Amino acid sequence: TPVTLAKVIKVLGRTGSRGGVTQVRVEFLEDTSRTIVRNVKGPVRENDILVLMESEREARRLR
Amino acid sequence: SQVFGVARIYASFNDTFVHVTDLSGKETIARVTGGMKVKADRDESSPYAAMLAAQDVAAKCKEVGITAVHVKIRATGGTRTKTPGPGGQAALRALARSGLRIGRIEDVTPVPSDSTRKKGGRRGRRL
Amino acid sequence: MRAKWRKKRTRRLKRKRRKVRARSK
Amino acid sequence: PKKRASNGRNKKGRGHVKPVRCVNCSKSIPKDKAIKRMAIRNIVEAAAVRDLSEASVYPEYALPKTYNKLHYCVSCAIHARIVRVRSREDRKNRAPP
Amino acid sequence: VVDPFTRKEWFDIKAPSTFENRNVGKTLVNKSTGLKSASDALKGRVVEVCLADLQGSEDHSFRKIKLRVDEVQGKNLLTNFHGMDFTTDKLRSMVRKWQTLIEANVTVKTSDDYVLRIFAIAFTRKQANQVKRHSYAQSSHIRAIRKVISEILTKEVQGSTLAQLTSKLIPEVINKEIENATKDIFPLQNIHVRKVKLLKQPKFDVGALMALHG
RNA sequence: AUUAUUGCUCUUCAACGAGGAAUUCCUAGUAAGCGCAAGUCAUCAGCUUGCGUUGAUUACGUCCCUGCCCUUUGUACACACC
RNA sequence: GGUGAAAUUCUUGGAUUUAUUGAAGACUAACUACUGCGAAAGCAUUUGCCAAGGACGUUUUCAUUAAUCAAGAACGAAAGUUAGGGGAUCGAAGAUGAUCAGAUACCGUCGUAGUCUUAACCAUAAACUAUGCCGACUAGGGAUCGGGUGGUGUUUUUUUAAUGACCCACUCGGCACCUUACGAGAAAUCAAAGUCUUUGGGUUCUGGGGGGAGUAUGGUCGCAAGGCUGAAACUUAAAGGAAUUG
Ligand SMILES: [Mg+2]
Ligand SMILES: [Mg+2]
Ligand SMILES: [Mg+2]
Ligand SMILES: [Mg+2]
Ligand SMILES: [Mg+2]
Ligand SMILES: [Mg+2]
Ligand SMILES: [Mg+2]
Ligand SMILES: [Mg+2]
Ligand SMILES: [Mg+2]
Ligand SMILES: [Mg+2]
Ligand SMILES: [Mg+2]
Ligand SMILES: [Mg+2]
Ligand SMILES: [Mg+2]
Ligand SMILES: [Mg+2]
Ligand SMILES: [Mg+2]
Ligand SMILES: [Mg+2]
Ligand SMILES: [Mg+2]
Ligand SMILES: [Mg+2]
Ligand SMILES: [Mg+2]
Ligand SMILES: [Zn+2]
Repeated sequence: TPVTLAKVIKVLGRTGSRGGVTQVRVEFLEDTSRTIVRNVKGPVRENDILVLMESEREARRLR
Repeated sequence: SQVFGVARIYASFNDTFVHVTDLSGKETIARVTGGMKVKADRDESSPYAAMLAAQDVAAKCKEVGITAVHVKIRATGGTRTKTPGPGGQAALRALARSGLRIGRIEDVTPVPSDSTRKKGGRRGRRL
Repeated sequence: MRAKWRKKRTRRLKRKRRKVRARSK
Repeated sequence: PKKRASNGRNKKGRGHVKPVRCVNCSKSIPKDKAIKRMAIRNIVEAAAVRDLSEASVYPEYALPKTYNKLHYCVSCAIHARIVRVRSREDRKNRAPP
Repeated sequence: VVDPFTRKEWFDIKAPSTFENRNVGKTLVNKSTGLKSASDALKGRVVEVCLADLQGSEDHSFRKIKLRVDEVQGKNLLTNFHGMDFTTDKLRSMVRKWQTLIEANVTVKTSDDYVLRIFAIAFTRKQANQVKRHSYAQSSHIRAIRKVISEILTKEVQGSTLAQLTSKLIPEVINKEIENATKDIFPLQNIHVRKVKLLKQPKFDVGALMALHG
């Protein structure tokens, strides 16, 4: 299993009609110099660490 | 590189057609539609169906001989809506992601130098 | 009533008096 | 009273244009009074483009969009598409965005 | 308890001469049984492949081609010219607002006596210092361009068959002679032979057909 | 005091094995659990009004549902969409 | 297949999808626009023919020949009517599947007339700019369509030109938009709806509270349907317009 660590670098806001969902840009630690935006399920602030279960794939909007 | 045929995805609403044929057209090879792989009429065109039908159509396409195929996506046409149906894109997505190649695809929606009076009369379909 | 159908009301209405009068020509 | 100077829509020095049929309900409507959008969009879509090139031959291919002009009937234009309703004044503004 | 696939005869498609790959694709028939054979039955089919799918290069993305199958020989069937189409997307792109369109056509014969009808489309261009936002010709302009186009189109045909005409169409010689005679009249951009259909072939002549093959 | 005011003792020992579609209330000394005093009251609290005691889990967001505001806009309504 | 969802419906007659051809009639997509022309209705494929037209240019010609018009006449969307042809499509009537308390409908199916064309009718549309025509005057702005004039303007190369397309200024005459408002209006708005109690350039037509009523009658036109002309008795205190706040 290829674990993938990413540090939250900015809090962008709440998608999801409901709104339990937060848009976030992260910096993966093992070799930085690249970034990807993810969608969270729980409450999140800056400098948190998310376990991307598959490194390369991102979303945008939610309904 | 491969062996080639035609895809031709007719995608109207209330149903989505996928069927591959010989690059000459004259000879088929496996069809199946969206109305097949679910039963509810209402859902006869939905992307979830056309997937499952793009799945059953990819299967035979490779289980006979075609390794690859160009597509000719098509809407109702004529004096009708002319716009892409719902389960066309789902169909395309499902057949490339299946295990089949893609090459040079165009639209074949019949467009008229307009006429033959549209249906539903001058006052429109009103409800 | 719609003016259009009131005009039709009396179009007919005249056609009947046009008719009933003929019986007596 | 009156509500627009362009009356219904755009027709000055002509007296008769010629009807189109509504793309949504098929209602006839004079072509000048129509309301129109070029429905320029991609053949594939958002997600498909990766999975497109991925399982295809050629280098990145080319990619050729579809183009079809859309004709709405006011009500149909109002019921969904371009419409809202504007203030007495915003109405006057012909600028698109 | 059948599955015609466990029955169908199979076949590959070979292309004519003046292009790139003569090898094209595959097909299915039915085993040439006594009474209804694989041969005389179909074959006569046609195939549409983009010539950029058949010339290799991509400066030919549009321009589709109709090949018709005339003869057959032991898992090897040739094909010949049957038409030329354009892609729907290309036109739809060429045809933009704010400018005048122009179309004209003619029916005409060739050496090896195939009759055909070729098409031609051209749009008016703004010219690189114009201020007015549109650029329209003058009808009197449009009538001129057509007649000249027509004057040019008729000449380009009845050269040595579609054979040379095909050899003529591919490098779009026609396109620029149009471009040439025209600029004495009006600007114009795009300009292509767009379409050409077939409607009166001569006689089989198994000889002449066999001249593109080797 | 029977149609049994309430209280005690013995005996009798039910349904209920966490509850379908649905639906209520709630963000910190709060929820929930726990009992008290007060009102009523001759006698009777499974009710209420307050009270303190033990003391969490989870949001700190949104417009999806529902509810209401606000513009815009239509009105031939003004006893005003009953 | 068709829909919000369905059903009527079509399917060993391989339906729906595919391919190659063919026939029939209609139509003119995209280019199409605050763009063109016509008296108005109206008019968008090509090419040949037939006559016609405005604008412009004009140190040509004639010389008051003109403006507007009761009577009268030409043309006149759609439908409708007569007689042929045509009859693809869509489709008043009718019949249906559903919906509904009902559902003679909306939505779906079948589909007669019709839709197209010739010969003849009919003469009506919110036939709209709800705004007569001719002439004068009154105020700014950038676009544009046609014509013309001016330039040691651009771009086209060949050898400079000549052309053509383009650019800038101007000028007639078009279709419109913009901002202003001296001015007008009950207002909304209006470069006319302005130059009106400081009330007169020329001319045509219509209206005089509302209903009764475009009804009765007579005349007249029409195959008809109906067109044109067109009252009264009686009833009645409002009906109506533009703007405001709810
Ligand atoms: Mg509605
Ligand atoms: Mg009698
Ligand atoms: Mg109104
Ligand atoms: Mg009109
Ligand atoms: Mg007590
Ligand atoms: Mg109580
Ligand atoms: Mg109001
Ligand atoms: Mg055209
Ligand atoms: Mg007289
Ligand atoms: Mg008269
Ligand atoms: Mg018919
Ligand atoms: Mg009925
Ligand atoms: Mg019924
Ligand atoms: Mg009925
Ligand atoms: Mg009238
Ligand atoms: Mg109007
Ligand atoms: Mg001015
Ligand atoms: Mg009173
Ligand atoms: Mg009002
Ligand atoms: Zn509509």
